[PDB]
Amino acid sequence: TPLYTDNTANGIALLWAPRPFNLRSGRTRRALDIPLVKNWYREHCPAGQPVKVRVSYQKLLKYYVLNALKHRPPKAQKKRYLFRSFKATKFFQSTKLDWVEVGLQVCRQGY
Amino acid sequence: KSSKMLQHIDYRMRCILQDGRIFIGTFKAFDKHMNLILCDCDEFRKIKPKNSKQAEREEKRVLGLVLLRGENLVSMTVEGPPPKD
Amino acid sequence: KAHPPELKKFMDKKLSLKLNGGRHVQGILRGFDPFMNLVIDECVEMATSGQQNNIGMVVIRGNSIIMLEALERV
Amino acid sequence: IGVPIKVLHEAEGHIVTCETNTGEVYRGKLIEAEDNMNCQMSNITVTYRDGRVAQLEQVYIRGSKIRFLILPDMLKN
Amino acid sequence: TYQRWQFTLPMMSTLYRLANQLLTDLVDDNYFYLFDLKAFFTSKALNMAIPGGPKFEPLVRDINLQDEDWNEFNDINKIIIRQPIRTEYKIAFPYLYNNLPHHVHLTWYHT
Amino acid sequence: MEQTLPVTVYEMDFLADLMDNSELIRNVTLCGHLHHGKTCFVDCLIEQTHPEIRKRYDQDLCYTDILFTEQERGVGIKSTPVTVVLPDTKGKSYLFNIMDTPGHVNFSDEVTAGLRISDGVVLFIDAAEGVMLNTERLIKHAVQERLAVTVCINKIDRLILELKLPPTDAYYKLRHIVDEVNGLISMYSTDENLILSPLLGNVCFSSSQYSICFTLGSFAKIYADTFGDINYQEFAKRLWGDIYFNPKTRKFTKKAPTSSSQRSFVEFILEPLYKILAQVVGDVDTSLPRTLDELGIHLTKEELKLNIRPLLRLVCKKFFGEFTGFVDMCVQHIPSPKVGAKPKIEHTYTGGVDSDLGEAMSDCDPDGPLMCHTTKMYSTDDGVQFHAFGRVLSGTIHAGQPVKVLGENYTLEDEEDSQICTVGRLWISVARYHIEVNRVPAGNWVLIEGVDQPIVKTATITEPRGNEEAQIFRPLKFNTTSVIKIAVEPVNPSELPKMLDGLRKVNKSYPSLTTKVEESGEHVILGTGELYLDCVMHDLRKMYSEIDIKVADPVVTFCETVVETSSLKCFAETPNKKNKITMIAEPLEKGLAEDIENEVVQITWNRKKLGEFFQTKYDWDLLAARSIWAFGPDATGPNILVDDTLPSEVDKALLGSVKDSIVQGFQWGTREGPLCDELIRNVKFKILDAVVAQEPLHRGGGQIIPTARRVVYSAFLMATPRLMEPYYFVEVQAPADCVSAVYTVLARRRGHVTQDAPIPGSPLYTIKAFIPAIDSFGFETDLRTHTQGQAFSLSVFHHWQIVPGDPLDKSIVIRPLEPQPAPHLAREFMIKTRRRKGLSEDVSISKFFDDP
RNA sequence: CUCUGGUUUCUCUUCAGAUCGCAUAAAUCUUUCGCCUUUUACUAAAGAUUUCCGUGGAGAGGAACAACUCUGAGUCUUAACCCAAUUUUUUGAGGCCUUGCUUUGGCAAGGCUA
Ligand SMILES: Nc1nc2c(ncn2[C@@H]2O[C@H](COP(=O)(O)OP(=O)(O)OP(=O)(O)O)[C@@H](O)[C@H]2O)c(=O)[nH]1
Ligand SMILES: [Mg+2]
Repeated sequence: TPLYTDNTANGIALLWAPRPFNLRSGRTRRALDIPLVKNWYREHCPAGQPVKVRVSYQKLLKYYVLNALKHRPPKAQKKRYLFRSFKATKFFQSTKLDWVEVGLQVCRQGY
Repeated sequence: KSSKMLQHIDYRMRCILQDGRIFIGTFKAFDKHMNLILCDCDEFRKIKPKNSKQAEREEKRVLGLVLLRGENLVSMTVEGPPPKD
Repeated sequence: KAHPPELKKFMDKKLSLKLNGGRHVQGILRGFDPFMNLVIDECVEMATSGQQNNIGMVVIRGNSIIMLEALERV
Repeated sequence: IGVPIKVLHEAEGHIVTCETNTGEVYRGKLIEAEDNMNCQMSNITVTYRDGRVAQLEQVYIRGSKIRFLILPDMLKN
Repeated sequence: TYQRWQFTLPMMSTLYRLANQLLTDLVDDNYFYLFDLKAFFTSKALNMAIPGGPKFEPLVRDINLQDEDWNEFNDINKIIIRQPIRTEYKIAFPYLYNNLPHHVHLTWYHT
Repeated sequence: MEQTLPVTVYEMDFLADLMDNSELIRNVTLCGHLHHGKTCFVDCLIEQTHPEIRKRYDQDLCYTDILFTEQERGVGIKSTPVTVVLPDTKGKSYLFNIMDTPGHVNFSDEVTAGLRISDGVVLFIDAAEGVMLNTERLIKHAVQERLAVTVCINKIDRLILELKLPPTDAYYKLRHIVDEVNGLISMYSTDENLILSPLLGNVCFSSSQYSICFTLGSFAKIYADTFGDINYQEFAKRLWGDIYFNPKTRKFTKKAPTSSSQRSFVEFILEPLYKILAQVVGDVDTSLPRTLDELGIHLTKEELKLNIRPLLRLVCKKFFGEFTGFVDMCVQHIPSPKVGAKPKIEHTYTGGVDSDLGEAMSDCDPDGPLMCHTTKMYSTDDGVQFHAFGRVLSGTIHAGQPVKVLGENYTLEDEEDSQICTVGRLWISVARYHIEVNRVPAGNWVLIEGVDQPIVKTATITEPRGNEEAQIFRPLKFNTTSVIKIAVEPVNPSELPKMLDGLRKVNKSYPSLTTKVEESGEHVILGTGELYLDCVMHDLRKMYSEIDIKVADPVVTFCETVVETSSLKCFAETPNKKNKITMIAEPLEKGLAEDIENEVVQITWNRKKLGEFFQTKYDWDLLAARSIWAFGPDATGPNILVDDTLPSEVDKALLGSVKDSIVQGFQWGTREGPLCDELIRNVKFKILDAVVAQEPLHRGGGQIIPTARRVVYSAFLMATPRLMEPYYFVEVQAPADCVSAVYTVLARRRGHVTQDAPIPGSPLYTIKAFIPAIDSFGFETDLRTHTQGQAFSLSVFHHWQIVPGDPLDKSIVIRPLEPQPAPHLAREFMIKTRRRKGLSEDVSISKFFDDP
């Protein structure tokens, strides 16, 4: 067996890549549930930055801490689904539309 | 099957040596050579009793935990069932 | 396997050797092989009469070795 | 390697009794037990076929010329 | 349903390389010494602000150090001053520098 | 017994049966540097012996570091004993009493306590960091404590997954670590019989995270199992150390063939390990199944779906199996302890080996006198009752059997520090569960209930109505000195008794803690460092006493000395107006204090050898060399008392009549000190004259001792006095870049960088420096925060140095809340510590004279 | 050599204090604040409850194709060629006589042999 192959350094780097890049399997999340800059403002502020951005960093951290501290575990629901109930009703039907078309539809309906 | 020894394992067993001694103990282990492991083992010389009205037991010796080398083993029969312990 | 007997401890020591046939000799261990064949130097036959006779350096085949006993401290 | 052999090696450092093919009975501390049943022992009491006893500091008996060994009951568990 | 996934190591390496720009390339949490949620919890509970950290309202009603009346204990004629005991020291060792450490969180030591 | 215990490979009955046979008992202490793998190694041994307890996949189970503070902080805080039955590579089981010790440098008292009752030391060395501060200190301590030592190089997977070094350079790194260890051992030990080398079996290679542990013997045994014809012992003898393999001849040589063949170690041990790790980590989905098939390792589909790290741990566990190399190491190279008993009694027991009890104990048989020795005190989770943990050197402890407990101050003449007690229950302490037993024979470790009351730190437990010539084992000698000092008071004065109980309990729990009450009614605690004192305060405030406690700001304890001979020879007389003493004071020579402290000289010596040393080494006249009386506050103190009294002026018999009283006065004076009531260091007090009264009721007792102290004080004050500051030795492990930042932070605090070097084989640097203890407060957090956590430091007490200023200067003016410049730090430190102690405002060189 | 267990998807019922969620909203009440001039709207910390945006587990029902890889189980259990002078399927330890002991039978010692 050869000592090292084409994809050995890559695996070794993945061993220390940050989450989720250290995994090789798992579940699927929501685009809302995936924040991209949370790790950006969790870090120290870059040196030589203006006071307004510094305070932005500080307040972002403040609200992150507040959410983390006030978190409480969810409660035991019974798993009732609003849109499943609507579909079960007879006043609604399903179709596949372009998102922009649905957006114009919703704008008109709201008006 | 290989079972012919493994069947009698844990049982009380009457083993006959090449000099003609009788070793009775709990058969707990064996091997390729038939080296045997005998727990709570006693040795008899004069007889194997079948209810000898005079007495059943003469020259009995308590040995205890015995390892017998297979070289010197001749044969084995079932003497009694396994003690539960 | 093809193991050595663990006898380095007994090398160049005076020993008492019990052999088959009720035979007994005494001498200094000079070497051995995996069969437990021995080289014994300054060997002496301990005749059943009680008399002892010097036979010099000898080979004892491990086959016929019953028991050995050190006459020294190892 | 045999199951009984492993149990023998387990008795190294314990007081054991050994009978030879010639019926001499050696009791003392088992120092070393080899795979082939070669046995190094110390501070022995030997009981010959005539009944007489003797005392030896150091012995080594060839495996082939052993009839059997008695080990402690400390091992049975 | 698009609920679970299991990728292969070359895929994972390529995705990591592409995402590189969004990741800080940190292989340890030594960076966040006194800058993680636990240190922030301690600072909040003690109503102190890490220089770069957030700043909350006092969890308890702060002890005014103009309130204690100069006992034998807190006499200032006995105190040898070498370096001003900064807030970082009190967060680092909450039980050696604080009186009344309540709802304080111990912080992971070096890794 | 019959208590409930977790499922185990072995059986408690067999454990008890082994306990009787002292030739199969191995008392070992696991020690090393911080975070070097000791706790995870113990965890993995526990997993091997307890198939039910299992380490979590992404979280590491410890099974030591049980305390809440330990779990939260991540650093072990207390030593933990574990008694197990581990098999040998040959298949023979032994009983292992393994005391896992903390790695942090502040908690070295736990390590010393474990050493006192251990017979062997296993030193864990990280494969990437190498030899560090605590490793050096612990090697020194173990060789000085006369223990056999073996080494385990842990975290060898860092060389493959972090530095990704080539096999040959990884081998070079390991060889360099071994050479460093051997150098240190030779430096600290005269005897060369203790040479560490894997060929001999004194060194093992381990990776505790991925469950790997082996010696040359064990990895040759694996080859023997795969191919049956090898003698793994000879194979192991040939593997390591510049022995190249010739495959054409199938023979090994000291000469390299082809000029490109790697050593047999690299060819056979290292390279396949590299291959296994690389294949698991990089090609898990392409050829890993084939490689495991080649290795004979078959793993279930549920298993092979794991992430990389759990998969690595599982595969390596399956390949290697048990930690038999460790057992081989310890069984071969650590006494029985039937063999190791005699050095233990020679070193520890105060009555000496030659004593009849010395022989009775060096025999180490269960059927003899009882001579238990308790070094640790473990508190029940409720924190109410303590249990004494100690070793049984002779006899047998029986539950319910009355015993006699002797404290550290007991002597065969002063028979009042003893007390009869009754032992309730006995335990065989596994880390997270205690086996209750009925008895414990000699040569084992035991937890004893009901004997905690008459002891504080260390005790010896004997039997009443016997052993009338029984003496106490020497109290623990600690690797360092507790210097940092804090003051403690309750918030509500109504709850003082609770705080007092807490103080007593923490004093019992922490071996090196010193709690005392000053003259001003201030309760003071002495500790080694800030983390140490933080843990102490947490335990006091939460575990033992449940009240609110205020803590004063940290401060260090200073010492007092002189820099030149007394201006005039001072004197005093007894309240009786007889018994006149006359003394002088001078400074000692360089290094003499170090000799006395390190026991290079002992007063117990015969005056012949004592004068021989004094005359040959430090250029003294034998007249003075044979005129020594005392060695400072203790038998080993840094101040000397000579009596220059010529025979023509004082009757030597009369002087010897009050020798003991004058010695007591001298020792008390040195212990207290006039400047600030703190130890006096590095001073030679010379009795120039002693007029001794005639009658014993006119001399001795309450006449000479006060006069002796007053003369000592006057002579010291006449000699130019100075304060001495404790100094900490700091070692920082930083990146190649942050060295300048370390320089800056240290320079901000009166620091002085002694050295800065690279760590061979690693991209990091070690910066060694000296800091003042009083400025050291907050230094480590300053460094870590300023450098963004990339630099880490550990500090330890090194030596005493003179504070820059002149203390007894009344010209200077001090403001209450300003950091003073250097030229009067002495005056500030003296006045403020005087205030703390509650003494007068200032001390005058005439205060203790008889004239004013 | 054979028998279970499949996968995807739709819906219903019920438990979940597990980072049920590697993210994060709103409302009400209480206490303590900003104040305060009344309602909305609020200010900022704590405690409690609720609703919404989302889950996992188990059971039930439906409908689409794969049906022995895997999980196990029923099955743990082998033959072509060559071999034994320390531990059993080749082992030359073979005999006799005398003496002593023993109620005899029987046991111990020496010698003779080829
Ligand atoms: N890479 C690698 N890391 C390890 C290995 N073993 C332990 N560690 C890590 O080293 C760190 C030190 O943890 P422990 O070994 O449990 O701590 P310790 O050895 O008891 O040292 P103390 O905390 O001072 O008692 C842990 O966070 C582990 O994750 C190893 O074999 N390889
Ligand atoms: Mg630890």
